[PDB]
Amino acid sequence: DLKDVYASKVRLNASEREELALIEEAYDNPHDTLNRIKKYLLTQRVFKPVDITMMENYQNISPVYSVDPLEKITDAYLDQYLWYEADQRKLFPNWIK
Amino acid sequence: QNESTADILKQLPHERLQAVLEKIPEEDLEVRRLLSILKKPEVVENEDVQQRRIRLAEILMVDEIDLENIN
Amino acid sequence: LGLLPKPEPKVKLSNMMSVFENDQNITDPTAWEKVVKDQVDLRKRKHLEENE
Amino acid sequence: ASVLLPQLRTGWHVDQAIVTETKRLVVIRFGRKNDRQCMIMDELLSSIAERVRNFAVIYLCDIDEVSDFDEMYELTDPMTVMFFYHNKHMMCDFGTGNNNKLNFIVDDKQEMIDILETIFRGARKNKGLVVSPYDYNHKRVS
Amino acid sequence: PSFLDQEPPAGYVPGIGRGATGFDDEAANVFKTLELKLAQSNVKRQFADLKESLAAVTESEWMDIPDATDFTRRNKRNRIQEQLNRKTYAAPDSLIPGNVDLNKLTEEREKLLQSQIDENLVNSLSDATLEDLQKMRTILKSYRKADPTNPQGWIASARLEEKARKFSVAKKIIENGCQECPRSSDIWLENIRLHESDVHYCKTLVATAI
Amino acid sequence: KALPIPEDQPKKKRAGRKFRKYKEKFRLSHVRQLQNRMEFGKQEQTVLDSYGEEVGLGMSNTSLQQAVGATSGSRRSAGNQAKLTKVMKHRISEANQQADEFLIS
Amino acid sequence: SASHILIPASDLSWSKQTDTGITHFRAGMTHEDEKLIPTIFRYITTWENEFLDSQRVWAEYATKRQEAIQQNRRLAFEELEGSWDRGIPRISTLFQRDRHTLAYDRGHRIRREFKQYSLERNSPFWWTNSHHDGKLWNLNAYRTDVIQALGGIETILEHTLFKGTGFNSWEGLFWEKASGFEDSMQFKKLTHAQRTGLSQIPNRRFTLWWSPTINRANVYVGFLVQLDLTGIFLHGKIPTLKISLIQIFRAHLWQKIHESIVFDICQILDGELDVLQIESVTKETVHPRKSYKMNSSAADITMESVHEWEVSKPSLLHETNDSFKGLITNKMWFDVQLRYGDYDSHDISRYVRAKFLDYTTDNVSMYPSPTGVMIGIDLAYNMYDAYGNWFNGLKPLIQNSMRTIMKANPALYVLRERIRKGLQIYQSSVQEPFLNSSNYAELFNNDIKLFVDDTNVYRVTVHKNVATKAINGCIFTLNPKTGHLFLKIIHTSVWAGQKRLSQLAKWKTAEEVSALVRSLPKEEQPKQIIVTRKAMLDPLEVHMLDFPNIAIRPTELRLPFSAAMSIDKLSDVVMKATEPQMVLFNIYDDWLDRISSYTAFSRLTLLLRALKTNEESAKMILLSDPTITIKSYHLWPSFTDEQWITIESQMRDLILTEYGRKYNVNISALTQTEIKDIILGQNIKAPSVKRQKMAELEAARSEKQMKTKTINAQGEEIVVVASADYESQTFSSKNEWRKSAIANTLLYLRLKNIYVS
RNA sequence: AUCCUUAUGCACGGGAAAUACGCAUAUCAGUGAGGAUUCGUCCGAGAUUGUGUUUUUGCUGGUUGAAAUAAUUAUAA
Repeated sequence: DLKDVYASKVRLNASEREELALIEEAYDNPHDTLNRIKKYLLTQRVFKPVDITMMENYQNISPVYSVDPLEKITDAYLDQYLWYEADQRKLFPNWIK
Repeated sequence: QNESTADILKQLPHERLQAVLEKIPEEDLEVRRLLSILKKPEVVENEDVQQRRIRLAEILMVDEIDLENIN
Repeated sequence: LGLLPKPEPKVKLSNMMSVFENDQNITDPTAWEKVVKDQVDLRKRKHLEENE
Repeated sequence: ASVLLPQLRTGWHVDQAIVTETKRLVVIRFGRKNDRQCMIMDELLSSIAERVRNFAVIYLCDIDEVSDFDEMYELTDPMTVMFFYHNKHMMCDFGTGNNNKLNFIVDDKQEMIDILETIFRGARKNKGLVVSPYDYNHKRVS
Repeated sequence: PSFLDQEPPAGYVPGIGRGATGFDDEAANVFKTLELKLAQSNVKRQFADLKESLAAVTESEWMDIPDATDFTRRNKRNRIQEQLNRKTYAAPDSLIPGNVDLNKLTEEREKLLQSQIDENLVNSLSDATLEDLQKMRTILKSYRKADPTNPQGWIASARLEEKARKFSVAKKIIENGCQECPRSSDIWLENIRLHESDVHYCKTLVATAI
Repeated sequence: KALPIPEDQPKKKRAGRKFRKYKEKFRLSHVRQLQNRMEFGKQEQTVLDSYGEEVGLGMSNTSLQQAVGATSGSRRSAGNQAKLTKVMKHRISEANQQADEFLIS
Repeated sequence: SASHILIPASDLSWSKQTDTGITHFRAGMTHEDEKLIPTIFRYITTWENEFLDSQRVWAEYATKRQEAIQQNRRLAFEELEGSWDRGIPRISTLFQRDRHTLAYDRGHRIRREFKQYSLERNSPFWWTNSHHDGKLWNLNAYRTDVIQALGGIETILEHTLFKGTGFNSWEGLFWEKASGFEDSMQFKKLTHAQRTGLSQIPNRRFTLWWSPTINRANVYVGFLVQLDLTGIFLHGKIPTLKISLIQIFRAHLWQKIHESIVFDICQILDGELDVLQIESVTKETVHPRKSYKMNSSAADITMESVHEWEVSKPSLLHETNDSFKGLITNKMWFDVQLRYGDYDSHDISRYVRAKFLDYTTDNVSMYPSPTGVMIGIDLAYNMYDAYGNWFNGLKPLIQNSMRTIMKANPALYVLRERIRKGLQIYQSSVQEPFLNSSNYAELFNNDIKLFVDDTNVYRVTVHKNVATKAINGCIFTLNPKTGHLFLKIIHTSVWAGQKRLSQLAKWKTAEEVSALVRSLPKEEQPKQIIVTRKAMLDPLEVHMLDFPNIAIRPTELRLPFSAAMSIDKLSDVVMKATEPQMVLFNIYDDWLDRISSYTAFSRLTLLLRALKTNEESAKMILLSDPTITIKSYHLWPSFTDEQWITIESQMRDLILTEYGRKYNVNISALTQTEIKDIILGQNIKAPSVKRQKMAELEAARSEKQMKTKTINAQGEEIVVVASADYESQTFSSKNEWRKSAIANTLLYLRLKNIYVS
């Protein structure tokens, strides 16, 4: 889901290369990455700032929240996990779309 | 020719130091004594005698003072 | 300024194939082998003569 | 403006200011200096001047005390921008139809730096006319 | 600033100075008189009276002003954003959207996961283009007509055009290849596999095959 | 800070394993060039990503390859492969050290 | 197209240039007969139909699934054909192989639907996923039906200048994408202005491609200016198209094309001579500005006759029933009138007709004879036509003449080539990079790869053509790094088919490579396979579709491996071998231990090049020394190190000896030419006679810093003008005093043999 | 005398990166810069500012439509 954005552009910038580098390191070392993920879920309550570009549709604008790609890994895995467990345990009733 | 190779070479900072290293004698008590009088650190963490001599040269280069000027 | 001789390329067993600056790299293959191996062993032997 | 940008007093300051600089690129402007259109170009050419200092240069020229160069370069206009390199008029190709001078305002600093860079390129390449990277056909064409 | 301070020496009529390139009286007065006869802010004021309230500031207070000191640090942040935007890069070769599959991906890297733990203890591609499939058909026509006796000749083109056409036309050229081949059983096995029937046709396939 | 004077320079040449790696991460690889090449007559092979459909593969895949639709790994350049920055390598080193600390505790 | 678009008969018609003649296919489309750009509405299926369709295909899929469970067989894709594309989701995404992991993916609709706040770039496909759902639209029919909607590919091309690129047909041609060049040059230190103006290239490529229909009198209806030093008329001004056209016509290419074609006709007429009954063929001295001066013209080639000629009425290069009794003329003149046409004026025949009549009849244009042929060529469309008075025997040989010129002309291929450089069009050739002297620098990346040589797979020996017998073949594939040699022994009986021997040798050889690489494990699996000859790249890829990860590189380097059958024992085991046998030789053993693999491959290449160039000598060096012995399992004549040095030096002296003695060139050359001589020479790359003459036409007059008197026509004026540059191309081949007078010396030889009936 | 531990310099070799490496008549900094935490406390070294280069720094090699054959004097009239 994080590489979905980077499969397109042939020319990556610095930040995109940092994120893709993190993701490739996550494929290379899942055990070290997953243990890095569980560590953040149990521990860190203090996080690095979020720089925000504005999504502009000309009808309405804002926001775009750009998170440090390191925390984006933990948020992505946590999201996938919460949706898998939630949809497995039927937390969301059928009427929620 | 203009800007002779000896003038540029002597103007070069390293070789200009190396010419001063040739003017300093190499002895333990005399090399050490010149540092003691010069008030610079007498011995550094770990140095060979030649390296202490190099520190002589460098200190005489930065301070713009020669051996005849010191003593 | 030209007081020192211009340095040659530093060959290795890996840089062996990729150095065309000196001759015979292909033209004289085993002689070239003796040049690169003799040059590497010459830098190593010079190192040992320095430590010694 | 009128702080960083030197204001050329008379036609002798204009002429001499053009002739002195071989290395840099002389950018002269002409405007009533009370007009909104030339005022915007001034307040742009202050920061643009600070950016293009190393190569180009900016000079304020009103038409009040100087009527001389009007008869020469055919200037009436709300405003005009003239370029000179090696004491030679630098012709700049926009989509306006006027290659000699540009009478139109540009709103982008990086853009103005781009066209100064461009006319500097053609200038060093000695070409009389250089093609501006942008068009400015439908923009102003005043 | 030098030429600015030099002042004009009377004047050079600068038009001819650097060689610039150009790329009765009573009557006039009368017609001017004819033209004449026929031709016939607040917040700034607040800035002005505040300018008058300025008068309490002495020149000794003027000589001292806290110049500059930009509190936004847009100089630093401008330098950092610039450093970030200077260069970019080229995307690696793993971003060509072949993607393989999450099967080879997951079952590939989960055995790497188990290895590390034990040490610590058609895809989305567009449809095949007709001209390309024509090149396929010609090439495989050649490799089939080379040796009709080769079973892998009709098997390779069998599966290979079988993916392209997907249909009983390719299945038929496979069958004719089975008519040319028969002494090899492999073409009959792949033949039966590329036919779909429970009994009717496939049992006959087995009959001829044996 | 004023921009540098817009003068063209030969920029010398260089070369070499050292500089071909560092320059290799920047230079478009051969498969990227083949992706930049698109066939005249036939519709080019196009991967539509879940993010967007705009991605073409150009001629990067061989004809036969394009018919089978298995794409390729082809030549895999490890030189232009994405790598971490220094700050990120250090931060991840801290993250893995601390992770092992929690594995011990 | 989302809108209603009608295509007028204005742009429909397409014309084709054939050797049999020029053909024109005209619209004639009125009222009931018309073409329309198809809107998407015809293609996108309505929702209600897609959902009813959906429940139908899911129901039938459930039934077919139940039946498959009944008979205990997995659902087949092609048995599930019919609808593979219908339903929401599509049954395709049930049979996608990642269905397991994607099935472990949930919350994806809200994730991507909610994703706009995480990312920046806007892709409004958020309402679905390609994985979970499918391709919810098939536009592949839109492209085909828009192509068919406009006149076919040929009609699409007529609006372009593709005809001028000079290709017989579109087969392997490819493009360089906008992001292709923009990303290619994007990497460099460049100012933002350099970035924008450097990104202004793609729409210049596009402007040039469609430039014939983009630049048109019917379109612009405005002031018409003629581009400087060229024959193009630019309707309106397109700043990109002007720079592109000047770039293509750089360095007086227009007048080089005119003078080149005229000189071609002269060189042909110097052979036409008495066959056409010519007195003299004289290329006139013409003002250089005449070529691109459209207002007035003059006779390019004056043609003087032995006797009076019978010329017919004005006609076309390809016609029938021409009665030449119409007129009589002593003198003849040819005129080459070049034009760059747009889509409306694309017809060359009508143009050359009307212009011929104009210049011949009226105004300033002067011709020495009232009867002549005006030849003309439309460069954009590469068309050619000749209109004028013809006499017996001329017309067919001028047809073959124009055919040969259009096929190959130096100046015309300079134009076509510069156009190809402008459009970034290139012929396919091979995707993978060739192996030349440059790439040979690294054959060792530590990436294992193989060398494949099929040359010897089919061998027949002949003694004294009295006896022709087949020999057991082989397939020669070696790995330099590991040193191993995989060599297959092909048995003569396999060739009993005796039909399509060349076509069979290649597929059968590729079979061995396939089964071989498949036999190798993942560790020794070669990442590249370099074929010596360029044929096998087509057969191999078929067998390489299995494992895509491995690249096939054809080499321009000519490898000695074809002569690898010259080694004594290696050739002995092949003849002694009977059936096909895959055999592993170790061709690096002694010096695999002593010296590096690259040096090993360079010296082995040396031995095999000397062995290929001279067999008897190279064998004489090996078996010359009695003291040395050839061990059984070593197979090479094991030497000491210095002895290897001397032997390899002598092999070098052998390659240079037989090379310089055969091709008779003294051996000094350079070190680089020495390398390329020992190994490759880039397949011995020599630019041909064409490439030489065209390299002359391309090159500018090196040093920019005679005079001829000419009469020229200004606007409504006639002025004598001094000219310059080159008008000096002259034919005068077999005619006048020079050639016959020089030919007179040989006349004493005609009396050595004297006979009468 | 042999062996071993730390640091430094010298270098053979093997790699990795240069989006990083620096500099400062600048400010502050173990007299605590800068961060973590289980809330008890723990780690202890640079941080701020400005600025140079940074799809690179110094040299080489090959290929190439980038380009680059001396002077002198002899007939019988």
